[PDB]
Amino acid sequence: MHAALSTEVVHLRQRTEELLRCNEQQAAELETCKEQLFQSNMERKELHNTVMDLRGNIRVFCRIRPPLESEENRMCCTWTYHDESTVELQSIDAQAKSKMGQQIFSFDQVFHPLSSQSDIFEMVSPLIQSALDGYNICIFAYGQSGSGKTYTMDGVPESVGVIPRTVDLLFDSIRWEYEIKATFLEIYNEVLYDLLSITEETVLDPNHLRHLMHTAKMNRRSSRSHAVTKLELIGRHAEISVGSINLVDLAGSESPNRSLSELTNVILALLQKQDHIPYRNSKLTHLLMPSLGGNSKTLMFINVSPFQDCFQESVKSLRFAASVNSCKMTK
Amino acid sequence: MHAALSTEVVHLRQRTEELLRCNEQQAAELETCKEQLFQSNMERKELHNTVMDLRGNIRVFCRIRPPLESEENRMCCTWTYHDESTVELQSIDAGQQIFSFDQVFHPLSSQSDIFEMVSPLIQSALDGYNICIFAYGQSGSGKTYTMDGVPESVGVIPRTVDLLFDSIRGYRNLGWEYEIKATFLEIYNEVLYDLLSNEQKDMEIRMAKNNKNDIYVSNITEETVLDPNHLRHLMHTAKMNSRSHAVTKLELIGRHAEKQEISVGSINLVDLAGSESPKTSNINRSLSELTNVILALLQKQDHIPYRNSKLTHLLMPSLGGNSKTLMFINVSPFQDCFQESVKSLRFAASVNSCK
Ligand SMILES: Nc1ncnc2c1ncn2[C@@H]1O[C@H](COP(=O)(O)OP(=O)(O)O)[C@@H](O)[C@H]1O
Ligand SMILES: Nc1ncnc2c1ncn2[C@@H]1O[C@H](COP(=O)(O)OP(=O)(O)O)[C@@H](O)[C@H]1O
Ligand SMILES: [Mg+2]
Ligand SMILES: [Mg+2]
Repeated sequence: MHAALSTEVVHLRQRTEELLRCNEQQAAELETCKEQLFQSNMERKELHNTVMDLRGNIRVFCRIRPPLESEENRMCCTWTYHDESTVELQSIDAQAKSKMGQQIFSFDQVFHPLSSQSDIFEMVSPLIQSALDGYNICIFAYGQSGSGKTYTMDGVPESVGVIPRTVDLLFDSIRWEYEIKATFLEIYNEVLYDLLSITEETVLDPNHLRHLMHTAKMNRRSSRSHAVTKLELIGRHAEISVGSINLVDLAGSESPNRSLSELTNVILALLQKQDHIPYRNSKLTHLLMPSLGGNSKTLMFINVSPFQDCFQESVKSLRFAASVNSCKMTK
Repeated sequence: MHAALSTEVVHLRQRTEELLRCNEQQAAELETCKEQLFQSNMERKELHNTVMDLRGNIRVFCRIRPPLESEENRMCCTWTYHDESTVELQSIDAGQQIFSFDQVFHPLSSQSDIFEMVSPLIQSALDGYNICIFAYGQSGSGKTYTMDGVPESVGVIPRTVDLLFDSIRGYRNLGWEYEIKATFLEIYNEVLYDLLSNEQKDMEIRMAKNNKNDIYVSNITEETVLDPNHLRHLMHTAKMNSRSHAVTKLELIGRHAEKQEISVGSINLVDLAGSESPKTSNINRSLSELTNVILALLQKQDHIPYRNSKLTHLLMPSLGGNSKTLMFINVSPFQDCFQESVKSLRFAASVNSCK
C-alpha cells in the first residue's frame, strides 16, 4: 500500500507541478496576446483614419441597433456582415429576395448591434481632436425614427454617447489657451429656436458645459426636428486656430415636414450640377453648408433598425448613405 | 503513514482537477485571442496596403545632394524649390526647367528623411508585397550615399535591415517566424555578377520553381541570414566586391505554424548605374529599358518586355501587380551637371505625364 500510494503522490506531484508551469506558460502568452491584439487594434484605427483622410470623401458610418427587450417578439430581417464596412440585408420573404435582390452596402465602418457607445466614439474621436488643431468637424445622424440617432448622438444617462463623450475629449486634449463657444438650436417648422435667431453663451468649466447641454435638451409626431449643436474652439497660447465641432441630429426620413428631402438634393449636387448647389434651400442645409462643401471633415451616421417591418425604410436609408459617402470633400 | 499519503493524494487530485480546469479555460481564451489577433492583423495589412495605393504604388522622389567639401567654388546652378513636390533649376552659361515629384529632398534632407519614404514599404514587404527601391542619377548625383550611405550616416539599405529585424522580432508575438534570403548582385553589360563570391562564373535568369512569374538566378549565392551579425557580415563582404547596376535583394518569408499561413515578400534595393551620356573610350539600354518598364506599368499596359534587359527581367516579379516602387532621382547641384541633371529629372516629367 505504501509503495502504491507513494507512486501516486509522486505522479500527482509531477503532474501538479508540470500543470502549474503550464498555467503560467499560458498566462504569459495570454498576457502577451492581449497586448499584441491591443497594438493591432490601435494600428488599424490609425490607418483607418489615414485612409479616410487621403480619400477626402465624407465619412459614413453605419450603426445597426439591437432590439429592445420590449420588442422581444418583433421580427428581424437577415443581416450579413462581410467585413468592417460592408453590410447586407435580406427580407424575410423570398418573393422579394429574388426580385432585385442584392441589398449590399459598403461604408467606412459598420457597427454591429453589440457595439458599445465607446466603440462608436473611438471612431469619431479623431475628428473631435482635429477640431482643436484648427478644423471644422461636422457630424449628423440620418435615419428612420426608432433607429438610434438620438441614442448615438446624445445617448442615455445609463450609458453615454457621442456629443457628451465629446466634451470629455474636448477638454482632456487641452490638458495653450482654449475658448469654446457652445451653441444650441432646433428646427421644427423651418425656423431656428433656443438661444438663436441671436447667439449663445461661452463655456467655462466641463460641468458648465455638461450642464449647459442638459439645459437645452429640456423643452423637448414628436421629433420631426433637427437638433444641431455648434462648438467653436479658440487657439491662443501667448495666430489663432479655430475649429467647430458641429453636432446635428436629423429628424427622420421615414415613409410619411420634409427638409431632409432637400438635404439629399444637396448630396446629389455635390457630384453633378456643379453649377448652382441647392445649399440655400433649407434652413438645415444652410447651417450644414460649411460641412457638405467648404473645407470641413464631415462624419455622418446611418442609423438602421434590424426589423423586417423597417426593411423598405432601412434600404432607403442605406441607399442614401451610399451616395453621401461618394462626395469628395474639397478640404 | 499511509493515511497521510492517502490524504495528500486526494488533495493533489483536487488541486490537479482545479488546475486542469483553469488551464482549459485559459486555452479557450487564448485561442479566441489568437483568432482575433490574426484577423486584426489581416485587416491592418489591408488598411496599410490601401494607404500605400493612395500614396501611389509607384512614387518618384528627387534628392539634391549638398556641395562637396572638396570644392567650395565649383558652381551651382540656380535652384528654386517651388513647393515640396516641384523644383526648378537654371544654368548660368548655356523653355523652362520645372519638375514635379512626390516629394523633393533638398541638400539638407537627411538620410532619415529619405527613409521615411521607405519605412512604410518594409511593412509592406513583410505582408507579402514586393518592393523596389531605385536610385537613379548621373555618376556623383548621390545614388550610393542614398542606398548604402556612409558609416557616419547610413543609407536606405542599412536602415531597411535595422527596421526589418526589429519588426521581425515583434512579429514573433503574433506567431510569425521570418527568414531573410539575401542576395547581392551586380549587372555590368547585361552580365550578372555574384558579389558574395570570388569565383568567376555564370548566372542566368530562369523562371522560378513555384511560379512561371517569379524569378530565379542560377548559381547565385542565396544566404539565409542567421541574425543581424550574419547579415552585417554579408553586406560588408558584398560592398567590398561604377558603370553597372547593384541589386541587393531581401526576401522576407514569414511562416505561421499555428494558422498554417505564409507571407512571402521581398525588398529590392537597387543602385542603378549612372545615366550620363558616354563618350568614346550599352548600359544606357538596361536603363532606358528600366524607365520604360516603369512608364509602361504606369500607362497600365499588357505586353511588357521585361525580358528585354537583364535588370527588368530580374525585377519583373516586383514591377507590377501589387508591387510598389520608389524611384529616388539623385541630382548634382552643379552647372556642369546641368544637362544630365535635366535628363535625370526629365524622367519625372514622363512619370506624372501619365494622365
Ligand atoms: N445602439 C443602441 N443600443 C441600445 N439601445 C438603443 C440603441 N439605439 C437606440 N436605442 C434605443 O432605441 C430606441 C430608439 O432610439 P432613438 O435614438 O430614439 O431613435 P431615433 O432617435 O433615431 O428616433 C430608444 O428606445 C433608444 O433608447
Ligand atoms: N546627401 C549627401 N550628403 C553628403 N554627401 C553626399 C550626399 N550625396 C552624395 N554625397 C557624396 O557625393 C559623392 C558622390 O558619390 P555617390 O553618392 O556614390 O554618387 P553616385 O552613386 O551618383 O555615383 C560621395 O562622396 C558622397 O559621399
Ligand atoms: Mg429622435
Ligand atoms: Mg555609385
